[PDB]
Amino acid sequence: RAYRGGHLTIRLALGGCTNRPFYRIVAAHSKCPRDGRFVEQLGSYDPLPNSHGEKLVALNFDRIRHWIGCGAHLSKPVEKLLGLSGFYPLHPMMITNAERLRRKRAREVLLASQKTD
Amino acid sequence: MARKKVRPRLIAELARRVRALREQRERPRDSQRYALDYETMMRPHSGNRLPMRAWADVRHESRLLQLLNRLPLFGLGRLVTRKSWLWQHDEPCYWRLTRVRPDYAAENLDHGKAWGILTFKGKTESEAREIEQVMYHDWRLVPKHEEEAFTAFTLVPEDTPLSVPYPPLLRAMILAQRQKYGDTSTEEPMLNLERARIDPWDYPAKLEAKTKT
Amino acid sequence: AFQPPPKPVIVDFLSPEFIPPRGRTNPLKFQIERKDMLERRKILHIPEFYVGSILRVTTADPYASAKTSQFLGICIQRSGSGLGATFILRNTIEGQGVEICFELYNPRIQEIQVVKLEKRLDNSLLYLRDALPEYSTFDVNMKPITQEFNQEVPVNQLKVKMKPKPWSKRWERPKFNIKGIRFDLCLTEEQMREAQKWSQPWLEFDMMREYDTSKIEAAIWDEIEASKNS
Amino acid sequence: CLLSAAYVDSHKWEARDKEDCHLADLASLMDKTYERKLPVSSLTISRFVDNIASREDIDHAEYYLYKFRHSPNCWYLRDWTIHTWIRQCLKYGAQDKALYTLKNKVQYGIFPDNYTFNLLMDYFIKKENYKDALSVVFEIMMQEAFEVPSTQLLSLYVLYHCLAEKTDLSWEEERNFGASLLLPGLKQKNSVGLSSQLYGYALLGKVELQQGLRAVYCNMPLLWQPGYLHRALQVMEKVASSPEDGQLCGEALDVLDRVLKAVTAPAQGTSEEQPQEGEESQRSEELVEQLDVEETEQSKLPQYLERFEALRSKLQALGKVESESLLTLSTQLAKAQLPTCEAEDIAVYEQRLQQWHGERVRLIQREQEQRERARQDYEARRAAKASA
Ligand SMILES: [Mg+2]
Ligand SMILES: [Mg+2]
Ligand SMILES: [Mg+2]
Repeated sequence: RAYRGGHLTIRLALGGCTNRPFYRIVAAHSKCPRDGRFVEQLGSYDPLPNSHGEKLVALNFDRIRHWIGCGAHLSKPVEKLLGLSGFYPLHPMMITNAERLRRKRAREVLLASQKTD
Repeated sequence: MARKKVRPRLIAELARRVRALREQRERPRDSQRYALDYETMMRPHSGNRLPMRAWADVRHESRLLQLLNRLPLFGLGRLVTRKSWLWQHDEPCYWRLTRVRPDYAAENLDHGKAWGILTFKGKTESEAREIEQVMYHDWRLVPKHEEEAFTAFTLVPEDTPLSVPYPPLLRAMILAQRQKYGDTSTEEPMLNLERARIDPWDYPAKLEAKTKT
Repeated sequence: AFQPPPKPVIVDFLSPEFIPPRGRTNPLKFQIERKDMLERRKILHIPEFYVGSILRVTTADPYASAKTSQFLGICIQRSGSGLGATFILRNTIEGQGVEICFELYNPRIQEIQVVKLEKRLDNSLLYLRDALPEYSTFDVNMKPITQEFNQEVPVNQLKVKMKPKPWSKRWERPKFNIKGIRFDLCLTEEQMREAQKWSQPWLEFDMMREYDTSKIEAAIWDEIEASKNS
Repeated sequence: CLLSAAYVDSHKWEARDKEDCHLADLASLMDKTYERKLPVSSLTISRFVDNIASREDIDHAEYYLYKFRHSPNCWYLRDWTIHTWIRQCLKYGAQDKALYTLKNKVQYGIFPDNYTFNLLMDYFIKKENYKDALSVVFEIMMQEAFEVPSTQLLSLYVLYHCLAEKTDLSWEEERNFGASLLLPGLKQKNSVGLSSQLYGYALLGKVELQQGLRAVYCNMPLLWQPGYLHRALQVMEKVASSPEDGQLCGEALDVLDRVLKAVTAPAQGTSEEQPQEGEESQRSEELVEQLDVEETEQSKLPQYLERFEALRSKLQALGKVESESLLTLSTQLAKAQLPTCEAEDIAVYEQRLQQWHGERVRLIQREQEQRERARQDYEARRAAKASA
């Protein structure tokens, strides 16, 4: 449909089943709905692990770099997945969340030690 | 799209002219547009409430036009700074005012639009830019006896590296791409940052229309 | 709070009600009525206004939301002698023309304000009922217009369009003597010739039906000056 | 006041009025322009103030002052119009309206950054205007027009008033009297300027030490840096190169500063118990301007006292510029240089009046040519009315 503006965004369309998420890493307009019209599909993301304990993420790097060069914006989960894959540097939000998790583990260990004596 | 039975609508076109005329004839003047109620922090014109973090500076500081009104020629060649710049940036950041048009509708004469030259972090721009955020209650003026002292800035070269290592996956991609063609050079690839320089969020932007070249 | 410097300066009527009627009423009644109307004018400021001017009148209305009621309109006519003088104000509000006949010396009037002092080509414009609504429509919230004394109350020479026949009165008859109506676009030559059969040319030269009031006006002006000096 | 003796104004002022004006038509015309909301020139407002006849005309010119410059042509106010208006005010009142229009300094905003600043003070001294001329120095300091040789002229009067000042200064007084010596007083040739700077810094530091840092630059044209006692000490330290100082009034005021800072430390309920307005209102709106390791001046009192005691001994040991009184020393110095500055200001005033007169006729010619071309266009269109 016609839009007054908007920008191309490579995001995740949550297309799946109840209690079973499944994201399609797709490049679409910013003003379109999440499961609406899109430009070109790039990859897939499975949040839940499979029988092998592996989380499958699909990236079409050739199209991803082309669209990013054309001027496609990226979402925070998209940047996180790209940093995990290694095509992009690790997002500092992941680093600060890891630091917070480490501090929480240290606090939990201290509380467990002080609740035992 | 284009049909044989298209009705030549005229009311819709006349409404565009009516709204265009009412936009200019009833244009809200910037004085009452930016008028502020200092008790409830509510704008009488727009009806939006100011941020909680901005409640202190509104009551404890002054805006640009509230201090520029007492100057003889509305600050021709004067240097004006900001509280936020003074706090965050130790390097001098000032605006040299070249022209000011205060709004005549204000009874207290504390609103207007000014242009000038921006010198942020000691870097002097050779172009004239319209002053942004005039209504902000953070502007401060420097005296004449300190005008020369505040401009004292030292040019220290930056220590930012010009090249950075590639991410591991892209580095492997490049290594495989050149290896397939047969380049036996095992030189470390680097990503350039010469054109990656970006301005800080405190750096004001220009308010003039962009010219398409 | 800058001071704004404007203009450099660099460059170098008897009201109709005071006229007594032509009857043989004793002058003592006229003198008493003039004294009473001057006493009333001492409190209520009655400005100078002619037929065709636009006025705003404030009246004491007990049944309104506020005790003051404002009505703005053009003065259709002024008639009466002494304390009972009245003037008719006409204004079209939301397509419905309203005419109100106010009394000059009624105590319920709070303020009379002339927003446009302007004469017209006719001493009594009763034809606004049959005229187009555009000539009777006036903004209630218009601002008063101040004019210089040297303008000598300029007269508005405006030709007024007319609705198709019939009209409220026979405005084409010579007895009305109306010049402000654009008759050439509303009436035909045969109708114009027919209307001339009621003309009475001898009345302009009768020399006896005229009313001379030079001495009466002089005495009234002297009494007004004495009352003002009092 | 000696300037006006050789700067006779009645001879040249009566040679500037060439407008020969009256009331009615231009009164009406400009009231019509502002009924129509149309900006106008300063040429007309100069023309009328050129033909003021009485104080009633001055009050008319004031209500004038108060109903146009809120038009688009606010910045185009000419300089010579200010001089003409000041001269007309001096013709009648000379003492009340000029002070009322300047004390606000933003409400009327004449902004006379010319020799008129010296001329008004010279006329004030004729009646000696003790309380009348005190406020004018504050507004001149705010305007920061200390380019013409008015420094000594204002320093004479502020030192006249400082000797008479025997009271307990309030919050506003400790700010304005302290600020009325740094920006105004900047003479490096004599000891008067250095003594004025030392006196002003000492008084300005009291506000920072007692009330807060923001109040010294909230409205005064001062600096927000916390170092003002250090600025008071650096001018004394400059004695290694400057042989001539005041060494009397600055020392006396620093004695007051040190005793005030020495009595508050042991006795907290004696001098510091003057803040009884509110507690929760101040705690909720408390502002922290300094950092934690910014070396707050409150903990540097032992450093300040030792520096002052060490410097004052050396100043008397080597400098020995201890004068009997600063006012009598400044009186003979300021009046000595007045004949030197009158000869340098007469030529610039004589060229300023010539250039202002040249601009007046240029503006008159612009108006005349605009009117004549408008008449020509109207006549050409009326001869051959061709519209649409
Ligand atoms: Mg479902
Ligand atoms: Mg908003
Ligand atoms: Mg009838």
